[PDB]
Amino acid sequence: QLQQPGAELVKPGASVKMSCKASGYTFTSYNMHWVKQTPGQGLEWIGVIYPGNGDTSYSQKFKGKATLTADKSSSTAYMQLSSLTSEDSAVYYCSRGGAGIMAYWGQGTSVTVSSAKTTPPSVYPLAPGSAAQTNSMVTLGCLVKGYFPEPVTVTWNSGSLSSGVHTFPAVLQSDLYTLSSSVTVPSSTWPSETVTCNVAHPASSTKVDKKIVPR
Amino acid sequence: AVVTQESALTTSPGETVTLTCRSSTGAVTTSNYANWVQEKPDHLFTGLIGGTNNRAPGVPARFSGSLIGDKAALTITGAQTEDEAIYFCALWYSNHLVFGGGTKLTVLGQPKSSPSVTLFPPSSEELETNKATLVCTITDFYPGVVTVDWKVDGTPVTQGMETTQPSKQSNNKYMASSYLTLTARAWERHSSYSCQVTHEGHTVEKSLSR
Ligand SMILES: [Mg+2]
Repeated sequence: QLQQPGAELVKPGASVKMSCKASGYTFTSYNMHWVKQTPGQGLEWIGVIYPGNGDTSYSQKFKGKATLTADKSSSTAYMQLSSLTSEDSAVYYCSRGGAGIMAYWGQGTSVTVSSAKTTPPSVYPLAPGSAAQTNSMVTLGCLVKGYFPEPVTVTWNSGSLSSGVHTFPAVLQSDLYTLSSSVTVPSSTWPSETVTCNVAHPASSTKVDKKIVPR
Repeated sequence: AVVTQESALTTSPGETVTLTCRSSTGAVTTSNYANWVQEKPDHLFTGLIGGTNNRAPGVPARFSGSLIGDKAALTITGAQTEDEAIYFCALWYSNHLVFGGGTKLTVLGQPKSSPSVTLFPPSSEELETNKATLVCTITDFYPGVVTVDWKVDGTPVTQGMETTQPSKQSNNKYMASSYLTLTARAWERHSSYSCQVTHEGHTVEKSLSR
């Protein structure tokens, strides 16, 4: 029923048009709503459109910001957002309505409005070092700093280290992403036996292996 | 008009929990076809109730909608661990729809877990760039809310710090990371650094010394 592209990178000032493919039902017999999601405004209704008759209804903050259309032919609904700004970076969902119930939801299209260009990350080993905590297990890590766009992948010792690995969500620092990953191993295994984090950033074809060494 | 929902609520497996939704201008009626939608990890939204009390196809019988006082209600009978998520209500006003702020529902599906905190000093390599990032990883805490406080030479610092939203791990506990960014010179003007994590009223901190 509802397939939407997962992400769109859009430069400030440009326009974006995303789709929402329907399946498993008569596209012409139900409404399609569109919703925007951001942390500082939660979920906000944009508008709705009845493909069967084509009429459309928009919110106040989106009537001149979005255009809902629908292809009765390809069972596909569309939304066009114009003159994008940074305040337009968010996740956009399509949701099928019917008898007052928003029963089905697409997985959302993450729109990223940014000027940043493809940037490889810098990778820094993270060892306990300074006043850490001499215990039984030791937690190591590596900082993947300042890359763009998402994502990046981190594995340890080419994958051998699979247990006790945690990769955190990225934070945006200006217009670049930064994330860290950690691995917890037997204190007797390190520094004794080598531990290396392997980072990849496909978008830039960058690959870097960094060994975690005693601080 | 503004729509209002509780910010957070906690319940246990098997219990009945109720969520409400105000209209700011109150008077929630069947003319708002109150809708309830569930947000789970990785932006997956599932429609639960529509038209005030109509269950969406496929939805569990334990979910039900109704009106309580001047508000709209979502009742979950015999709550299941998988029900821990965020719940949003939506009120229709003839020509437009408005969403409430959503409610984070915690369904105690495993014992409370204290967070494992690890603080990492900036790398020798990063310092060469005149930049210093302290990394504070926080794993295995449950429920999933935590507050992070950074201290330098013993006093709170709220500038140059970024903490990610708690994310759900595979064992269903939660994880988060916090960053303190400094210039190498600022890095050197202080000796002691601390990452303090508060969870369910208890505080764990990790420190290091330049
Ligand atoms: Mg209708």
